[PDB]
Amino acid sequence: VQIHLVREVQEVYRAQGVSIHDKHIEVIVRQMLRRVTIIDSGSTEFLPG
Amino acid sequence: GGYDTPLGITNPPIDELLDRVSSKYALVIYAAKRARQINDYYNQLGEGILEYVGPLVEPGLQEKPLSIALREIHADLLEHTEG
Amino acid sequence: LISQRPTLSEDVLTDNRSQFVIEPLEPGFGYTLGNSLRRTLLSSIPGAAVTSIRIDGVLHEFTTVPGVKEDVTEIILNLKSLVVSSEEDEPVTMYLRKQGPGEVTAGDIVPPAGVTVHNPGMHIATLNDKGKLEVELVVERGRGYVPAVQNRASGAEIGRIPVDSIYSPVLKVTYKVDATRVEQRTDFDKLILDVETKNSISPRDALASAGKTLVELFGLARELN
Amino acid sequence: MLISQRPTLSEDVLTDNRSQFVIEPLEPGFGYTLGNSLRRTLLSSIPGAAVTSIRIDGVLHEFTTVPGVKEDVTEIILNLKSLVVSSEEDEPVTMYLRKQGPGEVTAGDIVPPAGVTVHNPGMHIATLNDKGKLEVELVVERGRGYVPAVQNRASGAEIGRIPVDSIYSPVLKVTYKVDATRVEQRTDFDKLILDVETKNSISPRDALASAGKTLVELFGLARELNVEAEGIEIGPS
Amino acid sequence: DSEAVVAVDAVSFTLLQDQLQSVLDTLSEREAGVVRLRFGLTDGQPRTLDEIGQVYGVTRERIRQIESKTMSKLRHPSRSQVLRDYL
Amino acid sequence: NSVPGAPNRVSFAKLREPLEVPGLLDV
Amino acid sequence: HKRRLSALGPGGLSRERAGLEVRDVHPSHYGRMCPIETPEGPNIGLIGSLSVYARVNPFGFIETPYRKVVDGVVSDEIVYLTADEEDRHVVAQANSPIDADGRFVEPRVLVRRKAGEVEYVPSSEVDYMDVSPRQMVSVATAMIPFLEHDDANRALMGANMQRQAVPLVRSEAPLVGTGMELRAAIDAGDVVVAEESGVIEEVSADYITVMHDNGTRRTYRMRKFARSNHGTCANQCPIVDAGDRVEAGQVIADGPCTDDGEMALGKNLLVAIMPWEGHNYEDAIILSNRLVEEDVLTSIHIEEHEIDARDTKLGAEEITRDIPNISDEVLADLDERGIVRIGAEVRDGDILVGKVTPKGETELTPEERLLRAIFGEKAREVRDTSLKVPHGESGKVIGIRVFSREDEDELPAGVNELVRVYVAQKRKISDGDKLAGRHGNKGVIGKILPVEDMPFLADGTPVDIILNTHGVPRRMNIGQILETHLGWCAHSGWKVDAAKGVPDWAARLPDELLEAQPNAIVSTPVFDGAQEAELQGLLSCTLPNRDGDVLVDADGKAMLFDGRSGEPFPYPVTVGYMYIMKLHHLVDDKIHARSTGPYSMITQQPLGGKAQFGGQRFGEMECWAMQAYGAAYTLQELLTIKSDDTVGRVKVYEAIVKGENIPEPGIPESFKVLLKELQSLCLNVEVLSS
Amino acid sequence: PKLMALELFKPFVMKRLVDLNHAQNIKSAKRMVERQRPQVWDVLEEVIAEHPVLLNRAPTLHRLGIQAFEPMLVEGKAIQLHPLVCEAFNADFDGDQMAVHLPLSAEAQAEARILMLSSNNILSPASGRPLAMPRLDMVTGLYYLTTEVPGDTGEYQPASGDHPETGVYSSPAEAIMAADRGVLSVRAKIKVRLTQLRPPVEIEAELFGHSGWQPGDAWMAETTLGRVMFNELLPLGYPFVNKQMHKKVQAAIINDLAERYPMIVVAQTVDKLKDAGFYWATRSGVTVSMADVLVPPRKKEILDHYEERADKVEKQFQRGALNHDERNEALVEIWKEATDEVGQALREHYPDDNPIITIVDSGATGNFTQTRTLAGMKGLVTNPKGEFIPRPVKSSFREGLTVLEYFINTHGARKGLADTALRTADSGYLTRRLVDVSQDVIVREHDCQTERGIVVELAERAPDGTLIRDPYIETSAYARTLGTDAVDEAGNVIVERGQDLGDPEIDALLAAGITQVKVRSVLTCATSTGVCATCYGRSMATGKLVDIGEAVGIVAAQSIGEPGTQLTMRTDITGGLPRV
Amino acid sequence: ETTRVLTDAAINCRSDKLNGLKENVIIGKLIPAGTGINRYRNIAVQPTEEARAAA
Ligand SMILES: [Mg+2]
Ligand SMILES: [Zn+2]
Repeated sequence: VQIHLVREVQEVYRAQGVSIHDKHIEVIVRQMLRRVTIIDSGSTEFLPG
Repeated sequence: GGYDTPLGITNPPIDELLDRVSSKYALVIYAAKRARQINDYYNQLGEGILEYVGPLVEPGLQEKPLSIALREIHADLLEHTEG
Repeated sequence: LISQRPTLSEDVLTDNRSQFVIEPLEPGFGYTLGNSLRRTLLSSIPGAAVTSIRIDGVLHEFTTVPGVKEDVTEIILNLKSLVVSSEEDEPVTMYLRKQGPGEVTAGDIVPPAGVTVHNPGMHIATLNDKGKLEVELVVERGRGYVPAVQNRASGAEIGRIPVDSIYSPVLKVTYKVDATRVEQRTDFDKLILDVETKNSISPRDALASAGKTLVELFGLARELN
Repeated sequence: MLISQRPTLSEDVLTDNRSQFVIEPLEPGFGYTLGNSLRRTLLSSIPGAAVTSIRIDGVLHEFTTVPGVKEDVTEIILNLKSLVVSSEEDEPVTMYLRKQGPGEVTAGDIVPPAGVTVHNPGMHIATLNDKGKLEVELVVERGRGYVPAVQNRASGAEIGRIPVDSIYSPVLKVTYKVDATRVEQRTDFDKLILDVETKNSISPRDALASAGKTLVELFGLARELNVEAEGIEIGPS
Repeated sequence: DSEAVVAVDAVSFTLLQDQLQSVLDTLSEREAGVVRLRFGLTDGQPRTLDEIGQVYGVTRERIRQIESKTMSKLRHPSRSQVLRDYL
Repeated sequence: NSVPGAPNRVSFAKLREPLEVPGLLDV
Repeated sequence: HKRRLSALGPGGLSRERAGLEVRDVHPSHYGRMCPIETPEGPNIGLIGSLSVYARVNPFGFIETPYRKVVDGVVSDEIVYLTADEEDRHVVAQANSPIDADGRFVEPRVLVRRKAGEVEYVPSSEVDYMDVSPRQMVSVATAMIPFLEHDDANRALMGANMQRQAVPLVRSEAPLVGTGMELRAAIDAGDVVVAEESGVIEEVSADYITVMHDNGTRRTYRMRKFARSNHGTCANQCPIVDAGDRVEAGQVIADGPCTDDGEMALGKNLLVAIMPWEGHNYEDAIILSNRLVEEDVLTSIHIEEHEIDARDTKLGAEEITRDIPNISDEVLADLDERGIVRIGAEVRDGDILVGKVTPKGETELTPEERLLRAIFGEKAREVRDTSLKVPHGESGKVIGIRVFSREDEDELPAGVNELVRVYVAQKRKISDGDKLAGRHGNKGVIGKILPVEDMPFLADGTPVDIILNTHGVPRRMNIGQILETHLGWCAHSGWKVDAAKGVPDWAARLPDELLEAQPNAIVSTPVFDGAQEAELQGLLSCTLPNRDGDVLVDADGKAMLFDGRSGEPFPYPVTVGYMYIMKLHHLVDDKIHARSTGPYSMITQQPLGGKAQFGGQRFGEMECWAMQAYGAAYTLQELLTIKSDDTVGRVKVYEAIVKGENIPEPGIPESFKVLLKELQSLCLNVEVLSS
Repeated sequence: PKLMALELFKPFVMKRLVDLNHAQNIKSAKRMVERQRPQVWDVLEEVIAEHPVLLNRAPTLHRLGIQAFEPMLVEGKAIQLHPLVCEAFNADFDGDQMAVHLPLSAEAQAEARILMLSSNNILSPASGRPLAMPRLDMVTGLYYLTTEVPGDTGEYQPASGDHPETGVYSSPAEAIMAADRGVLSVRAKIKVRLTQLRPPVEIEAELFGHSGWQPGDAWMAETTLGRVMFNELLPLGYPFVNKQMHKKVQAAIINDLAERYPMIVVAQTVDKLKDAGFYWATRSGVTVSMADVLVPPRKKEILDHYEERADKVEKQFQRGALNHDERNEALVEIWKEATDEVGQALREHYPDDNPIITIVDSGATGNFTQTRTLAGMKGLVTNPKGEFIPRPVKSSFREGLTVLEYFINTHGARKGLADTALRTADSGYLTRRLVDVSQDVIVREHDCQTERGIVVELAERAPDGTLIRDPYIETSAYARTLGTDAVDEAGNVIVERGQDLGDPEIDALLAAGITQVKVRSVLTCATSTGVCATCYGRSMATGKLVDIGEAVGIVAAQSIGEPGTQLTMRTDITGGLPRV
Repeated sequence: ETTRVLTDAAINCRSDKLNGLKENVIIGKLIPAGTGINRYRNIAVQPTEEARAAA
């Protein structure tokens, strides 16, 4: 999904012919994929969902 | 290195300045604390002598203290420790 | 090697405009000499023009006078077209009274000694039976262009009306060259210069003063050792 | 009237012969009035001497290369073209350089007649190999400015004589610009900066002095119509 | 906000205080003490003639004589040209 | 035309309009 | 500003509620609302203007004239149809070959169907034809010559900037025009019109008395130097002489931007289209100095200042000369009872109305007390709030209108004396001011050169402005080039030498266009104007100035000489006469500065706008920019000790004056306001040390 | 403007003219300022000199909206901006306004002087291309200065027998003298003998092999005089160029000269290019006259040939052979074919020295479609809904449109302009959201020291079998630091772990014949709070490695949502800014 | 969404640590990026001893 997001945004910006280096988009996508979800509480403090 | 001579705000060249310090942020704080030292020297000159010293290179006719600081940096007349 | 120093003859066309021709010159030089004389003549010939006026019935520039067809700023824009040539360098004054109907030409102006008006046929304003126009005019030597000097900067009163002055006796200047430039390398330019002055001074005198200013500024670079 | 400020003239000596004059301040805009005129005068009014044409043994129509030497014809020509030479005799005088044996011909090899002189005898011109003898004749006169390679007005009166250019002027490159010194107290005057580079015949200072003399004659021609006309006098110095 | 600190009258007032202390130090010591106590320049409490004569141990007429003499000294323009521009 | 003290401004109009321009402040 | 259609208002949609589909041009707008003219801000399509020929249906619809045509015979019965019958029927074009009888010529005719479709109907079903061309277009947009060549964006900009010109002091008519300069000036109202015919009795600069043919006389008063609603002059000078006979419906007196009846929004300037020395770089414009010297572009601006002498709790205010501490130097201009004298020139900060209020009793500072003790000047319990002319303004004083309670004038409650002082200056044209032609080609003034370093022709005539080339081909507005060539043709005057018949281009020209005079006025209507073959034909024969000298050849270019260096330019350059305006975006209305000024009330930021001092909003995106540089100290500066650190600002100013170091910044004030608001919303907010 | 600087610097000038005894105290100094007594200007010069100011321009789209310039006093009341920052400020001179700020403290002046100065910010933050590059006018000027005209005055011809070659020139000084005399054109092909310019790599390896140092050596070259005068602008170490200065060529030159030389050399070189570009833009003679807008002569035949096909499609619709939409589609395709043919004939008709095609083919401004709509055919104009109107417009703007054609063009014009306004609002809002998303990605450590990292496509394999270069390498491969090494066919290492991986090492990898490198990224930097430095790679603004204080999230967010605005749409996939 | 963010932060008693980037802009102290971080904000700058002795 990192490869997918970077390719899919840069497809648009190359279609307009705008040079953006990928590390900017990678900085943003790295902020997107921080968190994880709780499907099982284990037994410690984490509410499911 | 065959650059034509600078003038005004850009003397000394920043690319020769950057070889002295690690990054340019250190260059900024280094120059600014030296310029405040020079300003405190000019203010505390009328009373008795205290720990401040400088300008260590000879200044101009009317020269701003930050330019004196940066020319001292380019002249290799100071040192510093970071945090 | 040509060892013939250049000359200058003259060609009169009208009373106010005449052509000057300089030959032979070095090649690749005529346009430059012509532009040098053009930038001198069209910028820095000393002359004289009206500087400030004072109508009795007004207090400022943005008003009207009872009787006249035009208003005060139109009178300003008409008197800014006058031509006048002084002799002495102090600011002299000339006067203008007019009563009753009729066109007011510039020939109605009575000047003092030394100054003269070179076009009496200028429409200035026109009047009627109720009309009464009465104005003095300050005439002053100078050169180049100047904007209107401030009323507050001088010690002048409320009746003072400052006008922009244009001290320029020249009116239009052009030239053209006729480079022979034969294949036998005995090449020379031919500067046919053209001057139209605005009937203040003669084109001969304008070019003579331009030559004097250039001789003065090139004595700067000459006198070294 | 008054100039209201006297302009000056000072130079910054860069090399031995390459200067930089400044003139300050003027009236706006006099810098362009006199800088371009001064440039044209420096390039095209100082007398001087150069080579007009040469002729060479061994070469008649193979204008590519000379036998017996290394360097081809056009390299010899554009080495001879950059040759400082002074003269007094106004007629085209001839000079001979001539040298047998392998080695490097220099500018001091040439044997000048009465009056003409070379101002850089330690200049490389050509190399010879294996007992060759080079013998070229020069045709040196004096003149003004820059002439092109003058086409031969004769067809074959001298069949070997091939024409070249002639850089007559002792100056080589002059460029200039203006500036805007002291806009507030003086209402935006100007500053002319020159960059003259001469050959080693004359100094740039004497070049600029001689050009000022020719210009002050050339505008004194226009002054001498009505001498008592009021102008702008700078005054005393 | 027409009651906010104008930020130029404040620095003018500080410069007024510095110059005024200098000019009052140009005199002698009893004189400047009388002026400072008479006009409250040391605490903001304006001491009057009897308190000043008490804290100096003299009579109030002597205090008024010193007051008149010093205020005559200050109206001399050599002690006044540096203060004339402060109105 | 149809305005009496008009300046004489020559037109390049190949056509002819039947209707005049109306009374521009009628709205 | 009349004839304006505005789709926003009470009962109408607002701009946030505005969709994109209402802003387009539906094909029913043709002849009912102009597609060009609309404000180019965030109002594009919400505000429009009526068509030229449009007329309002009694139910509030927009009718449109049409020439009805019966059986292929174009009649003259003009029938107004609204947009429904515009959809029922079918509509032809006015630039169609009518064969002088009402008959069409070719059967395949352009036409418009109901849904905006464009077809080739046979010429038998056409039942309506347009009344003229230029029917679709507004009033202002129909004053653009060669409009049909320009792109709609730049034509839109030209129509929105033709309404922004200022009235010059001279107001010369344009050479190349439309029909809409005369009609849309005598219908504009600001021209005095001879009501009923007759002869002139008495003229002045102030009134005209006509003599009607039957006994009566009538004085038309002028309006000299009246202030408009945007500070511009409104002079009316007469154009008739004392013996002239006038007719009814004749122009008798020009208005602000009029000239012999017709509109004059600018002047006729010699233009050239080379890029010169980078001063005409990216829409910038250079000018001659002749425009500054001869007062070609020069507008009179009139500014209204106002003060009232009102009542108060402590007492009553008073307009008087007894002001407080103020050298009798600045009290020279003021009269004996307050206000200045008429004609005294003022500068920024001068006194206009001496007006002083009571203050009450406030205890002094002791240093001030002893200064009053030394110098003997009293307490002066009144406090001076005089009418000072604000910063960066000057000029003469035309007129002083004063009211009073003592004259029993209508004044609001608690006001004793009102006075208004009209100040006026005469702005020269200056670098930075905004100029534009009639084609949307705006651009500030880059540099006013002297007259000698300007590219002059072979006849020694300098050009006056120099536009740039690179703005022409990429903005699709070659209407300025066609205007330039036709303007040179009308300046010099042509003569088609029809010796052996008429030449092939000039066949369908009207008569008395075969020759023309110098400075002769011409006009192209909008959608039927100068053809390009006709422009080549006029530009071919363009009779010489004074000598035998055709300065501009058949291509439309000329050999300019460089005024600065002196050499001729190696390539011929386009020259001509273009009609350009002076826009109302002058520099003096825009330049602003603030070191320390007024402050806001609740929060303690600096205030806003040029009316006060105010600072510029160092907004959020600029905070992002200086974060992205990493400049942390300057961000701390600009957000604490320049805006809100209330005790910090005076320490900064004091340390600057004393030449010390700038102190360390404290907490901003708006954070503390935020803190007390959050504590007001029952949220326990607390700062924790460690 | 001095009337503005006198109010910005009012406490500074107040202190200074107290210090020069021009005022008794501060209050007389303030009154002396407010009356503007003319020695305040002489004091104002001294308080201005070496004290930078900031120049905001709203809307500040990206990082270069605020720069720090040294001020100088100017007659008049309008701020004079240098022309080479128009591209960063997005500032035409239609009446734009800029805000001057004023840094105060020593830290603020140092930050303005060192970080935010103009000459220290040449490149983009996004892609590292220069924004001090000389655009527009200047570029045209240089183009005409380095273009080459065959058959021009004073060429080098080697014709002999009767006369020698008459093409050689011993020095560019002599060449300039022969250009001021009317013998040499600037743009003719001659053979100069240079002594101050470095020859290209092949001629250097030919004449000198290894160490031709240029200030003494002499070497001949067949170029034009314009290219010699052009290469005198560039520094001494830079080789000879000898091409035609297209805008991409100038971009590549400034990118090379910024990547290899110090910054001050880049600033002085860019200034020299600006001066030469303007001075030869005046002489290029680029004008616009209607005699210079030539119409294509074969246009009427092309319009008739496609008019017949339009007529046959309309006839087949009228005879019921196809429905309403398919005839619209057939007409749309026919008139697209017509537009293409008219544009092709227009392209082959013009000369090269036609200024309208010269401006375009130099690369200065404007695409070819604008020339096609100046002369030839406008083509298809859109609906208010978005479809194509099937009529279409068949007149150029030189010929002048008719009423209905102009009324059709108004639809697309107003649609485009309103769409431009709304997008902006949306692009600025997207930037506003992204800044708050990545506000906490700042570079904390020098090195995470992981070994994870992405792979790069990097010049995919040809089917016949070569290394065809992947076109989008400069966005996807450069300015990155390898975690692994480059080895091939059990050979040696090529590029070791942790190298900047610029142009020469990419050339080395493609020469050695590998396709996939495993490189680091800010996706797999294993530091806790924000990225390390070596995962972020080269900072695109400096050209060196990123510092240990940068707020790279803000630079990332600004470079993404900066170039929006201009991001149209298309003719049910979303395909523009709403897709992003 | 300031109301909902504020009310559920108030419920959670969620203490800010001011370690971010908008917060130091808000409360006026020095931001932790560029010249604000303690690697550059705490530089000790003294004259070198050789030039001190020569001074
Ligand atoms: Mg703009
Ligand atoms: Zn990492």
